[PDB]
Amino acid sequence: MVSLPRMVYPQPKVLTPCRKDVLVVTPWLAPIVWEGTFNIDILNEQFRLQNTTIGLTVFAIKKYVAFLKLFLETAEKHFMVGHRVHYYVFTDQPAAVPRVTLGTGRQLSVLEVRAYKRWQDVSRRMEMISDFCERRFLSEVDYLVCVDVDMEFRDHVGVEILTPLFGTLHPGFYGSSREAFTYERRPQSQAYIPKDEGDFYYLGGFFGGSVQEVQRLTRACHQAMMVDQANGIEAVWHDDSHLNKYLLRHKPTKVLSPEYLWDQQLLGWPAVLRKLRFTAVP
Repeated sequence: MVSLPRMVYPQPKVLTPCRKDVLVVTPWLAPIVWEGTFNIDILNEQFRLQNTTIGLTVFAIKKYVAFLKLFLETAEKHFMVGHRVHYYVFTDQPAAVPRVTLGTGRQLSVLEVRAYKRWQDVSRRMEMISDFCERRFLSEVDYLVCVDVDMEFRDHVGVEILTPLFGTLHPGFYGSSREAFTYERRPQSQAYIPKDEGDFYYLGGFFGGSVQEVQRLTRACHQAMMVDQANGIEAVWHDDSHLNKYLLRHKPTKVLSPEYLWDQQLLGWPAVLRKLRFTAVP
């Protein structure tokens, strides 16, 4: 890691917090990323000096192919602009992937997959990431970001998210007590979390990390789903139950605020959200 250049920016103020209305660091000292916590100029330099490549994965099966055009057009405007980006679009319909114009240093790969009926079959989602694609991802990108396709970017989503392992706060539960979280509560499931455990409720629509960490996570969740299946049990919220168990026991190195996964139709635009970056599409 070579030196940063001279840069002129406002001095950070030790006795003035950036945000006093929200928690900006976890008890395991991982930053919680809200608008006003970061200087993007500094972070962009740090990441550009490493020639960072970010992989973005989306599964668009059956009718979900319809969401690709807005998803990708808005990612071009808002997602890691200035950095190398590789989109990985997993789909049962290669021909229905729209031809979207990409900025320089950005590429898109279409990966054909079979469509499956049962939700357990559906989740090569945890499979696909680690198995057919593991070597390719290690060769092609530095970080992997895994998102839902029925979304659009509306504001900056950049290198402030990048870290070995990140999850995103469920926008419906960020103010909730742990008792209210919809974790898997049956002890017979591998995703089980009791009422007196839990940091946050993470939503599986936006997670990521280094390739290695994302692979570990996906390998672990896949194995846990397989064990539940053999025991005749399905976790209450499927992928997200297992994701929450994983991130309980392997703390993320950054947590993203609900700015990064929002639904404006369901939740409005509260004062605590200064920006709505990645949102559900009505």
